Amino acid sequence: VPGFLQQSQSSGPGQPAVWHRLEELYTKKLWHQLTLQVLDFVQDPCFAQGDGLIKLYENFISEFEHRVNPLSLVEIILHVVRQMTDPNVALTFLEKTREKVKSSDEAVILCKTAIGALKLNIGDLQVTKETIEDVEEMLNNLPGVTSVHSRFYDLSSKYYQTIGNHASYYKDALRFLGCVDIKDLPVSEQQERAFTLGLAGLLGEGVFNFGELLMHPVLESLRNTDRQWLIDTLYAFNSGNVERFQTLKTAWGQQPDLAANEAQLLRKIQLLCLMEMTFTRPANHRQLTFEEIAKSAKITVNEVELLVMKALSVGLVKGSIDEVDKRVHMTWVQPRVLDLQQIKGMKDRLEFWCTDVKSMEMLVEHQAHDILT
Amino acid sequence: MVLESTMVCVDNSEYMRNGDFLPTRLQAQQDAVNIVCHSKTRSNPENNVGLITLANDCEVLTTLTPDTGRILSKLHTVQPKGKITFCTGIRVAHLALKHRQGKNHKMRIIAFVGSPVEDNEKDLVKLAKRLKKEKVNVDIINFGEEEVNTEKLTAFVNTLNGKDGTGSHLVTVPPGPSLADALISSPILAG
Repeated sequence: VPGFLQQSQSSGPGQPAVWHRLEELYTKKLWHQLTLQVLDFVQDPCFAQGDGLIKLYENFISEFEHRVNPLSLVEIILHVVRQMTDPNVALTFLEKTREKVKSSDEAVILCKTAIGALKLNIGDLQVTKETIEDVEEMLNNLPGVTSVHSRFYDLSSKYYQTIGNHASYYKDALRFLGCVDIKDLPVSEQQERAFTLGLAGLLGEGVFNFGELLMHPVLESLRNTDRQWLIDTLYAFNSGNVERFQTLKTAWGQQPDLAANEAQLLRKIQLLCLMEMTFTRPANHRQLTFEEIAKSAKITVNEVELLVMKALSVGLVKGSIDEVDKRVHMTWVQPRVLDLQQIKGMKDRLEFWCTDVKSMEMLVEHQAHDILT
Repeated sequence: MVLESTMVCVDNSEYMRNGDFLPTRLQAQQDAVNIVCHSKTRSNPENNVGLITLANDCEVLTTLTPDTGRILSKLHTVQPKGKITFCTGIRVAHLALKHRQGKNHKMRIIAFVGSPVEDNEKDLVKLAKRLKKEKVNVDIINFGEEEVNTEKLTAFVNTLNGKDGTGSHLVTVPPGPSLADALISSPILAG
């Protein structure tokens, strides 16, 4: 057994220096320094034929040691499957590591995320969602690690590749943007993430709002490096709304996949103004004239019905329409996000309710305190 | 017999999950708790010994008691996973010692540090002199892996007692294969 690592001792320059310590790691029977050094070798990019020959002894290591968490066993095997290239014989060994390792720390959450990761060659859409849904069932308690949740997003993001409910991808992005705080990956990879993230999230209309967390700090740091015209038209759906030039700009740069949702995204900006024009103004000024909708939303008189009544089912406005003068009446309101001018606009028309009422409330206290005593 | 309340602190830090102390530090520190609890039984029955988890956040599920039966049960499925925290674990035995009904028992602490900790020499000397004002004598036993030939914890032990005070003594553990009963040989002989 010790002669197995002596023939693999020197793989090149600098390799033996850390391998002289590796042989003294198991003889001293310390499995942490042996875990981290192997993980350092796993972190070290290799072909890798080194981790593929030791996986038999690493399998024997987990046998009699029985303690060290499978998390390190999954991190090494995913570099080994790159040398094996065959997801079939690997999943038989992957499930073998799942049944042989039983500890208080869940071995199903780390294995099921590894099963679906190797399942991308199946290719997808058939047995995927079954092992994908099994993750968060066991991961529901207790998600203390929170790192495996990123591996849960991977196979969940690849489940979207069937297209696949684009609106769910931005909702699935919450399982990514909410899995780990820090990026810890090249921003250039995430600047092409927001490339398709802004597009696809805007494509699928299953999500009616889509603008709630679009101001989140970690995604907007990517929106600084991302192509600026895509963000300026995202602010049209984030605030906007029209901005008729910007909603066309998304059809300028990226032609494909936007052809079917073009006339649909022209509808979303038409329902986005209905909530804002009553929100931006103090109103009321509640009932609105059709010519104003025919100005902002630039829609013909015969189509205003389908426009404002569809917003009634979406839920941004419940206001019934007055069809005698053809004026569209509003009720309630849909708030979206906030701006620096919105807080200043708030203190103007919010505290104005505080200073007006309390001023005349003192008049109620002044005169009527004598009849009470 | 010497009168005191010995509060033993198990190490739940993530570096206790290997087997350098045979067969495994989970069972090794269990055997390390076995030898201290059976020794107090041979010493004095009135000595009450609890357990405390240092890593993550400090929680005590076993009230201070002379019976080690509940202590040996919590040694199983302890789940040693978390970040080691030292500074909060000094007075963690002292607060349970301030809850002691009898005041005749001396304040004695034994903690297990198996992980490297980030600490400044000024932070350990303030806790040292604080225990001088509190008279508490804390016997620390190095476990696991740490700074080679530990300095901080040694300066923490050295500056903790003086004249004489017999005392606080630290025993550096060699990073080599051994049985947990062989580690405690020197510390249990002379504290």
